[PDB]
Amino acid sequence: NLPTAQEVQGLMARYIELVDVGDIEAIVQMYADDATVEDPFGQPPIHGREQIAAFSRQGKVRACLTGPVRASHNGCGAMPFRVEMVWNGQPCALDVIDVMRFDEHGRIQTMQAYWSEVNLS
Amino acid sequence: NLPTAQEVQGLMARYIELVDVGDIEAIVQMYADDATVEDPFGQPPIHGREQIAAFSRQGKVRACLTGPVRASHNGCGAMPFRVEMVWNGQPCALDVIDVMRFDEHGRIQTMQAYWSEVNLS
Repeated sequence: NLPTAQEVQGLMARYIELVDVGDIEAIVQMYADDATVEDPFGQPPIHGREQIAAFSRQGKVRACLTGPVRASHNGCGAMPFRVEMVWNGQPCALDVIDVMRFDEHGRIQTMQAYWSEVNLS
Repeated sequence: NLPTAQEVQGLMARYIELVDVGDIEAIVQMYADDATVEDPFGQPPIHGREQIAAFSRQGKVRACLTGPVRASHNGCGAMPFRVEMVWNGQPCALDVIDVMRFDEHGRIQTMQAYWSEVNLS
């Protein structure tokens, strides 16, 4: 576990903070070297920092926290946020919620994004 | 899985319609007899429609959805909601995030809630 509920909220808030300013470098540093990521949740996961840096690098998108971050007592958290993009010259929003679990060193050991087309406005 | 993206949205937003009113018997009917519930996430789990029945009644109270349900394609969902109450003569909100998987029959086969004091206002 390690990170306290109040810490999770801190970490998770920042993660959406780096995603906005587009700091591919910093995000990947919050992840564990052997962290996993299913996004859209369900889909096969991309494990490890390089693969996690490939997707992150691969996909003018702005991120926003639409609600408080829900932190648990065992190092987990979940936050509501929304990504504004542009469907090829067609400004579209995406509502997402990320469910992260941190390790004893305060690193995202796993992340799962919940979203689909029904969340695309 | 089974319930499509749109289906799952409704079933989830349906669940919050029942908590707000207070219908415990309809609530305990979405859950499959074998379902389990981790609430708050990080706690030992509660197995059986039976025990969830005891827990439901266990907790004046109105749950409002705070934003879209994030729905996947493998019969899963995630939603942000607030739960107003008055803890010991002092009103107080609770911002929670529930994640639930539905089996083929559209019954909540598994559920986990994300909250803690850091989300009580």
